[PDB]
Amino acid sequence: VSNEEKLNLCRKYYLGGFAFLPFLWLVNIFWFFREAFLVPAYTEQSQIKGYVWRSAVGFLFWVIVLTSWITIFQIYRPRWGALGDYLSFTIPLGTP
Amino acid sequence: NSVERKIYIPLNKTAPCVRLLNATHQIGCQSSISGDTGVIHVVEKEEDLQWVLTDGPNPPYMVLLESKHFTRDLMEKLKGRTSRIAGLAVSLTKPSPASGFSPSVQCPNDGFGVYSNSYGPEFAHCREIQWNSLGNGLAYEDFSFPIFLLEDENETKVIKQCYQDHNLSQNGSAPTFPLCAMQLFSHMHAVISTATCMRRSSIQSTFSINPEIVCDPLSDYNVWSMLKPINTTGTLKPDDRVVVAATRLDSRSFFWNVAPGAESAVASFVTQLAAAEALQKAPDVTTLPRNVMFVFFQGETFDYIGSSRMVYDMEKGKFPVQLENVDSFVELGQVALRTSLELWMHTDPVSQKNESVRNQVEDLLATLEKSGAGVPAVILRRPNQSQPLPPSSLQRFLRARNISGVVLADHSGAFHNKYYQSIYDTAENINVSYPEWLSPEEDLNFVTDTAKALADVATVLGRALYELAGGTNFSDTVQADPQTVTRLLYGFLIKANNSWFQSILRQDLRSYLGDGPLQHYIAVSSPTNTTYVVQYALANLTGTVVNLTREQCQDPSKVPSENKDLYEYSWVQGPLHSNETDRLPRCVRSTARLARALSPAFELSQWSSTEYSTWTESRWKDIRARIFLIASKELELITLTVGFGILIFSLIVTYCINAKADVLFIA
Amino acid sequence: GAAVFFGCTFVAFGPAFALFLITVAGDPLRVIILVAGAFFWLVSLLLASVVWFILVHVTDRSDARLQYGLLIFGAAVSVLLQEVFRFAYYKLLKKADEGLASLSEDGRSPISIRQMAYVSGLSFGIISGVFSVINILADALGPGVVGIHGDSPYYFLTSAFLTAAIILLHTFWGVVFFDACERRRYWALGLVVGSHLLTSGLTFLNPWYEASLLPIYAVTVSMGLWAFITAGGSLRSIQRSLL
Amino acid sequence: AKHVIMLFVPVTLCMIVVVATIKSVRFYTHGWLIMSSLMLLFLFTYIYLGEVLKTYNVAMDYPTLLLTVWNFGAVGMVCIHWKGPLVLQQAYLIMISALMALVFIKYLPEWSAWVILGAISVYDGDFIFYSVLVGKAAATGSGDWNTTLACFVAILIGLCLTLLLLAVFKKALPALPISITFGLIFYFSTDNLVRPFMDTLASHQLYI
Ligand SMILES: *[C@@H]1O[C@H](CO)[C@@H](O[C@@H]2O[C@H](CO)[C@@H](O[C@@H]3O[C@H](CO[C@@H]4O[C@H](CO)[C@@H](O)[C@H](O)[C@@H]4O)[C@@H](O)[C@H](O[C@@H]4O[C@H](CO)[C@@H](O)[C@H](O)[C@@H]4O)[C@@H]3O)[C@H](O)[C@H]2NC(C)=O)[C@H](O)[C@H]1NC(C)=O
Ligand SMILES: *[C@@H]1O[C@H](CO)[C@@H](O[C@@H]2O[C@H](CO)[C@@H](O)[C@H](O)[C@H]2NC(C)=O)[C@H](O)[C@H]1NC(C)=O
Ligand SMILES: *[C@@H]1O[C@H](CO)[C@@H](O[C@@H]2O[C@H](CO)[C@@H](O)[C@H](O)[C@H]2NC(C)=O)[C@H](O)[C@H]1NC(C)=O
Ligand SMILES: *[C@@H]1O[C@H](CO)[C@@H](O[C@@H]2O[C@H](CO)[C@@H](O)[C@H](O)[C@H]2NC(C)=O)[C@H](O)[C@H]1NC(C)=O
Ligand SMILES: *[C@@H]1O[C@H](CO)[C@@H](O[C@@H]2O[C@H](CO)[C@@H](O)[C@H](O)[C@H]2NC(C)=O)[C@H](O)[C@H]1NC(C)=O
Ligand SMILES: *[C@@H]1O[C@H](CO)[C@@H](O[C@@H]2O[C@H](CO)[C@@H](O)[C@H](O)[C@H]2NC(C)=O)[C@H](O)[C@H]1NC(C)=O
Ligand SMILES: CC(C)CCC[C@@H](C)[C@H]1CC[C@H]2[C@@H]3CC=C4C[C@@H](O)CC[C@]4(C)[C@H]3CC[C@]12C
Ligand SMILES: CC(C)CCC[C@@H](C)[C@H]1CC[C@H]2[C@@H]3CC=C4C[C@@H](O)CC[C@]4(C)[C@H]3CC[C@]12C
Ligand SMILES: CC(C)CCC[C@@H](C)[C@H]1CC[C@H]2[C@@H]3CC=C4C[C@@H](O)CC[C@]4(C)[C@H]3CC[C@]12C
Ligand SMILES: *[C@@H]1O[C@H](CO)[C@@H](O)[C@H](O)[C@H]1NC(C)=O
Ligand SMILES: *[C@@H]1O[C@H](CO)[C@@H](O)[C@H](O)[C@H]1NC(C)=O
Ligand SMILES: *[C@@H]1O[C@H](CO)[C@@H](O)[C@H](O)[C@H]1NC(C)=O
Ligand SMILES: *[C@@H]1O[C@H](CO)[C@@H](O)[C@H](O)[C@H]1NC(C)=O
Ligand SMILES: *[C@@H]1O[C@H](CO)[C@@H](O)[C@H](O)[C@H]1NC(C)=O
Ligand SMILES: *[C@@H]1O[C@H](CO)[C@@H](O)[C@H](O)[C@H]1NC(C)=O
Repeated sequence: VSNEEKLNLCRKYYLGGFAFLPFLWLVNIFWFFREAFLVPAYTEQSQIKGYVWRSAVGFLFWVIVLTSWITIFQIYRPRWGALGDYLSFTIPLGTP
Repeated sequence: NSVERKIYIPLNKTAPCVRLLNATHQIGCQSSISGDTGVIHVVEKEEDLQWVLTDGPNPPYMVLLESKHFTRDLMEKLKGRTSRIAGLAVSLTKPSPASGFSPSVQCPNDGFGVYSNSYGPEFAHCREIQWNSLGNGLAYEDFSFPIFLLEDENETKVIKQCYQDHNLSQNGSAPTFPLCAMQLFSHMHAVISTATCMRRSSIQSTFSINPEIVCDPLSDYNVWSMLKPINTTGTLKPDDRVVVAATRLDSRSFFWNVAPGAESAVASFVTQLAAAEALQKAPDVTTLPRNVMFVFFQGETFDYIGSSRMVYDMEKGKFPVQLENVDSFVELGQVALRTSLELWMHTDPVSQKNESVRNQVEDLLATLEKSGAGVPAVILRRPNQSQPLPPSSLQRFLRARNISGVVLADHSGAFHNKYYQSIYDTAENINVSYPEWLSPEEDLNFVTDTAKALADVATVLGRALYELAGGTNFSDTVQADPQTVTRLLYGFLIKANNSWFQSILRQDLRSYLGDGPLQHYIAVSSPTNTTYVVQYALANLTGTVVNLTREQCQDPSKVPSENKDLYEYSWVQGPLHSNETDRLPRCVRSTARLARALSPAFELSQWSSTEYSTWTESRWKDIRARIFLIASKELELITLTVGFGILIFSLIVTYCINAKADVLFIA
Repeated sequence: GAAVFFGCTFVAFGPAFALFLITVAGDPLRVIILVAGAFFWLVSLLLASVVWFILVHVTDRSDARLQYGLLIFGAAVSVLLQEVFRFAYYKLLKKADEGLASLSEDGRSPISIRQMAYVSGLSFGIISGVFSVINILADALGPGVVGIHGDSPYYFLTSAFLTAAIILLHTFWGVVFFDACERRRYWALGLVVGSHLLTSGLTFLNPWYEASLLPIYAVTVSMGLWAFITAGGSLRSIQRSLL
Repeated sequence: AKHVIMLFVPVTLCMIVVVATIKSVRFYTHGWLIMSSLMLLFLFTYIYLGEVLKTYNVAMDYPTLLLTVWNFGAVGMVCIHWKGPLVLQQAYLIMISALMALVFIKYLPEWSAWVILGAISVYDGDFIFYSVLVGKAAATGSGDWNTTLACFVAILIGLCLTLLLLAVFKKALPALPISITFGLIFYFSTDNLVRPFMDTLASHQLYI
C-alpha cells in the first residue's frame, strides 16, 4: 500500500477520533508504530511521523479524564443521594 | 457429581433471619454474596465466648447456641465484635424458657396508634403501662451476619458430632488444622430503607429491560362478612347501623416464616369464628333492626396494615359500609389465658371527655355485662385505674371518628403471654395437648379445656353482639359449641391437613394445607394459607348449601333466585364417601368476601410516610446452608508451590530437550 | 479456594501444556494429528461405554459385588479398546503418510514417523487427562475439602498427580507402540498393553495412597527410560551433548 | 497445512468466549447489512455488557457504558465496512458471532435446537451454528465438562474432513454437515452414555 493511500488513511482515521472515539486513536498509535518510527525509508513520513505525535497526547488525554470520572463516581456513589442513582446503569444489590 | 457428596452436607430444616425495611431504618440480617464461612464453635456456657471473642486462633468463627442463651446481652457482645463472628446458628429448646422470651419491642405499634403529643399526651409512648413487659427489642435490630434457626434435633446432633470429631482443642493447645466449618447463604437484595429500595426498584422496573426488583410490600387480604347480606355494589344508607366485631389474623417472630402465633393470633379469631357461627343460628336473624359485620384484619403486627387500609377505603368511599354507619366496635384481643376466669374490658379514656360518647360506652359495657351474666365461667371486669387502650385495631378507627368501642382481653396490665411474637408461642403455650393413644382423626374431634374456655368466651361475645343489634328476644339460643372450637384449634395449631379443612375448600386450593400447623406471617404472596382457610371456614360456619350444578355455581345469573350482588358462591369439595375417592362437592351460599389489605402509603406512593406503615421485605435467591471441612493455609501454600514448581520444571525441561533435539536423537 | 485450583491445575496440565506450547504449537501440521488422535480416543471410550451400558442394564443392578466385577471388566475392555484404536490410528498415519507425503510432495518428509508417534501419544494423553481431572478441578474452587465422611483430605492433589502420570504414560506409550509396530517386535506390543493394564489396575487400590501411587511413577520412570532409549538416545548421547 | 490452522483459531476462540459466558453469567439458562449490524453492534453489546456486570455486581454508570458501546460498535462498524487492520478485522468477526450465538440459546426452547440445526444441515456465517451447537452442550445436564469438550473435538474433525474432501472434490462443499453429524451424535453419545461410565469410575476414583 502506497504512501498516498496511507496518508488518506491516517488523516481521516485521526479525524474520526473527534467523535468521542479514543479506541480509534488507541489502535492508531498501536498500528502505525513500526511503520512510522522504525524504518527511515520515506520522504512522505513527516505527515505520518507527526500524526502519531498528535494522536499520542490525544488518547492519553482521555485516560486521565475517564479514570478521573470512574474513581470520583465509585468513591462518591453512596455519599451522593439519588443523584448518584439515576445515572447508575447497573446497581449492586446488597451494598448501598 | 459424586465428589461434592464427599465434601458437603446440606441442612434441610432451617429458618433464616430475613431483612425487612422501614422508612427510616432497616431490620434483620444479611450475609455477603456467596455465603459466610466459619469454623463451628458450640456454646454451652457464657464462659465459652472467651474462645470466640478473645482466644480464637481461627478468627471468623460461627457460634452454635441453644436458644435459651439467645439473650439480649449476648447479642450486644456479638454485635459489638463483628470482625471475629460471621454467622450464628440457633437450636430450638424443648423445655421452653420459663423466664419468657419476646423479641418484639417493649411497646408495639407505638407511633401508629391514636395517642400522640396532640391527642393523648400522658398516655403517649405507653408511659402508664408497658404492654409487652418482657420484650427485649431484639427483632428490630439490624445485624451484619446470618442467624439461622435449626428446627430439627438430628441436624443439631450431626453438627455437634462433627464439632466433637474435629474442632476440639486438647491439653491447652491448638486444634488440628483439618477443621469443620459451616456456610450460611442469605444475601438480601435490599438496602438502607424502603424509600431507597422502592425508588431503586422503580427505576429498574421502568427505565430498563429485565426489571431487577429488590423489595416487596407486605400485602394480603382482609376477610370479612356480614350477618345480613348487603349490596356490595354501592354503599349503605346514612341511617343504617352496623356493629363491627374485629380481630387480628397474623403474627411473626425473630425468624422468617416461623410465625406460630397461638396466643396472640389463633385463639382470638377462633373464638370469633365460633361467635359467628353461634350468632348465625339465631331463630330471628333476618329481622334485626341493625346489622353485624365480622372482620379479620391482617397485617396488624406491621403497624396496622389492614386496619389502616380498611379505614382509608372506608373514608374514600370505596367500601360498602361507610364510617357513618358504625354504631359500636367490639375488638377481641388476647383471650386465651384468663388467669382467674376474668375478662377485662378496655375502653379509651381520652375520647370519653365527650359526654355523649361516654354514655354510649357506658351503655355498651352495661350490655356486655348483661349478656355475660348468663355465663358462669366468664367474669367481666373493667380496669379500675383509668388507663389507656391496648394495641389493637380500634386504634385506627379512633384516628377518624370516635366510635363507641371496647377491646376485650384477658389482661389488665401487661400481657400474660410470655412469648408474644416468639417462636415459642405454640399450642403448648395455651395448654392445647391431646392424649397419645388416639388416632389423628379423633384428635380432630377431641375436646380440650382450652376449647371449652374459648367456647364460653364466644358465648359471651355472641350474646353481646345479639343484644347490640337489638335482638332482645332469643338470647339463650345463641351459644357456641366446643366441637367447632376444637376442630379449628386442631386445624390451625396442630395439623392443617385435616379431614375437615379439606371438605370446605375448593379443589384448586388443597396445596395450601400442608402437614404441620399453619404459620401466620403476612407474606408478600398476596393470598396466604391462613387467609383462604379463614375465608372458607367462615363460609361454612355462616353459609348454607344449595342445589346447583357446578356450571350454575360458577355463575348464578340464570337462576331467578340466588342473587350475585348480595351473596357470594363457591364450589367446594365434599366429604369423602367411604371405600373409594368420592368427594361430594356442593355450593355454599355465604358472604365470606375478601378486601384488599395493602397500606395507603403504597397506594399514594409516598414511600417516606409517618402514618401508614411503610414495611417492605427484601427479595433474595437460594437460601441454603451446608457444612464441610476446611484445610490449613499451609496446605494451600504448599499445593500452589507444587503447582508452580511442576509448571516451571516442565517448561525448563521441555525447552532444554527441544533445543538439543539434534544431538540427543540419531535416526 | 482458587489457590488449590491453580495449584492442582498446574500439577495436572503442567507437562501437557508444556509439550503442547513448546513442541506442537509451532508446527501447524501436528495440530491435525493431535485432534485426530483425540478423536479416535473418544471413539474408543464411546465403544467401551456402550458395552458397559449393555452389561449394567442386562444384569439388572441387584448385587453390588457383581456390579463391581462388571466395573473391573468394563475398565479392562476400555483399556483393550484404547490399545486397539492406537493401532488403528497407526495404520491411518501410515496410509496418510504415502498418500500426502512423497506422492503429493517433493522432499518425502514434512514430518517423520517418530514425531507422529510423539504427537499421537500426546493427543491420547491430553484427552484422557482432560476427562480424568476437569470434573475434580471444578470442585477445587469450593471453600471446602474432601473428608467429612471419613475420606482423605489429599484427594485433589493425588488426583492431579495421577492425571499427570497418565498423560506422560500415554505420550511414552505411543512412541514405543509405533516403534514396536514397525520392527514387528510383537512382544513389546504386548508389554505396552500389559503396562497399560497394570497402570489402570493399580488405581483399584486407590484410597491406599501410599503404595498405589509410588508404583505408578515407578512404571512411569521405567517407561520413560525405555522410550528414551527406544527413540535413539543413550548415556553416551547425553554425556556428549553439553557443548 | 497453514490454512487449516487459520480455520481453527477462529472457531476455537469463538467457543472459549461462548463457554466462559455460559458457565459464568448464568442468565442464558448499504442496505440490510447496515441496519442488521447497528442493532447487533450497539444493541447486543448493550445487553451483553449489561448482563456481564450484573453477575459480578459492580456499578458502571451511563457516562461510561454509553461511551464504551460507542467505542465498540462504531469502531466495529468502521473496521468492516471501511479499511482496517486484518487482525482487528479478524477479531471482530469472532465477537459478532458469539453475540449472535448467545441470543439463540436463551430464546429457543428446550430441545427444538436439536431440530433447527438438523433441518438446516439436511437442506444444505458458519461460526454462529457451531457456537450455538456447543453452548447447548455447555449448559444442559449437570455440570459435566465431558460433553462440552467431546463436542469441541467432534467439530474440528468435521472441519478437517471437509478440507480433506475439498482437496479431492474441488468445486464446492457445504462444510457444515460433517461437523454436525459428528457433533449431533457425540452429544447424545456421551451425555447419557459415557457420563454414567465416567461417574462410576469417578466414584471409586479410578483411571483408564
Ligand atoms: C422504622 O422502624 C424502626 C425500628 O424500630 C424504628 O426505629 C425506632 O424508632 C424509635 C422512635 O421513637 C426509637 O425509639 C427511641 O430511641 C431513642 C434512642 O435511645 C437509644 O437506645 C438505647 C437503648 O437502650 C438507650 O439506652 C440510649 O439512651 C440511646 O440513646 C430513645 O432515646 C427514645 O426514648 C425517648 O426518651 C425520651 C426521654 O425524654 C422521651 O421523651 C421519648 O418519648 C422517648 O421515649 C426512644 O426509645 C427506637 O430506638 C428505634 N429503634 C431502633 C432499633 O433504633 C423507626 O422509628 C421506624 N420508622 C418510622 C416509624 O418512621
Ligand atoms: C438433607 O437432605 C439431603 C438430601 O437432599 C441429605 O443428603 C443425603 O444424605 C444421605 C445420608 O447421609 C446420603 O446417602 C445421600 O447421598 C445424600 N444425598 C445427597 C447428598 O444428595 C442430607 O443428609 C440431609 N441433611 C442432613 C443433615 O441429614
Ligand atoms: C374525638 O374525641 C376527642 C375528645 O373530645 C376530640 O379531641 C378534642 O378535640 C377538640 C377539637 O378538635 C380539641 O379541643 C382537642 O383536640 C380535644 N379536646 C380536649 C382534649 O379536651 C377529638 O377531636 C375527636 N375527634 C377525633 C377525630 O379524634
Ligand atoms: C401454603 O401454601 C403453599 C402453596 O399452596 C404451600 O407450599 C407448598 O408446600 C408443599 C410442601 O412442601 C410443596 O410440595 C409445594 O411445592 C408448595 N407449593 C408452593 C407453590 O410453594 C405451603 O406448604 C402452605 N403452607 C402450609 C403451612 O401448609
Ligand atoms: C393431606 O392428606 C391426604 C390424606 O392423607 C393426602 O392425600 C393422599 O396422599 C397420598 C400420598 O401423597 C396419596 O397416595 C393418596 O392417593 C392421597 N389421597 C387419599 C388417601 O384420599 C394428601 O397428599 C395430603 N396433602 C399434603 C399436602 O400432604
Ligand atoms: C361444613 O362442613 C361440615 C363437615 O362436617 C358439614 O357437615 C356435614 O354435612 C353433611 C351434609 O351437609 C351431613 O351429612 C354431615 O352429617 C355433616 N357433618 C357434621 C355435622 O359433622 C356441613 O354441611 C358444612 N356446611 C356447609 C354450609 O357447607
Ligand atoms: C512396564 C515396564 C516395567 C517393563 C520393563 C521391561 C524391561 C525390563 C525391558 C522391556 C524391553 C527391554 C529393552 C528392549 C531392547 C533393548 C535394546 C538393546 O540394544 C539393549 C537392551 C534394551 C534397551 C532392553 C532393556 C530392557 C527392557 C527395557
Ligand atoms: C471394595 C472392596 C469391597 C473390594 C476390593 C477388591 C480389591 C482387593 C481387588 C479388586 C480389583 C483387584 C485388582 C484388579 C487387577 C489388578 C491388576 C493386576 O496386574 C495386579 C492386581 C490388581 C491390581 C488387583 C488387586 C486386587 C484388587 C484391587
Ligand atoms: C494419619 C497418618 C498417621 C496415616 C496416613 C497418612 C497419609 C494420609 C499420608 C502419609 C504418606 C503420604 C504420601 C507421601 C507421598 C506422596 C507422594 C506425592 O507425589 C503425592 C502425595 C503422597 C502420595 C502422600 C499422600 C498422603 C499420605 C499417604
Ligand atoms: C431423629 O433421629 C431419631 C433416631 O434415628 C429418629 O428416630 C427420629 O425419627 C428422627 N427425627 C427426625 C425429625 O428426623
Ligand atoms: C343495589 O341493589 C339493587 C337491588 O335492589 C340493584 O339493582 C343495584 O344494582 C345494587 N347496586 C347499586 C345501587 O350500586
Ligand atoms: C360528641 O360526639 C357526638 C357524636 O360523635 C357529636 O355530635 C358531638 O358534637 C361531640 N361533642 C363534642 C364536644 O365533641
Ligand atoms: C390445663 O391448664 C393447666 C395450666 O394452664 C395445666 O396445668 C393442665 O395440665 C391443663 N390441662 C388439663 C386437662 O387440666
Ligand atoms: C320477640 O321479641 C321481638 C322484639 O320486637 C318481637 O318482635 C317478636 O314478636 C317476639 N317474638 C314473638 C314470638 O312474639
Ligand atoms: C335441586 O336442583 C336440581 C337441579 O338443579 C333440581 O332438579 C331439583 O328439583 C332441585 N330441588 C329442589 C327441592 O329445589
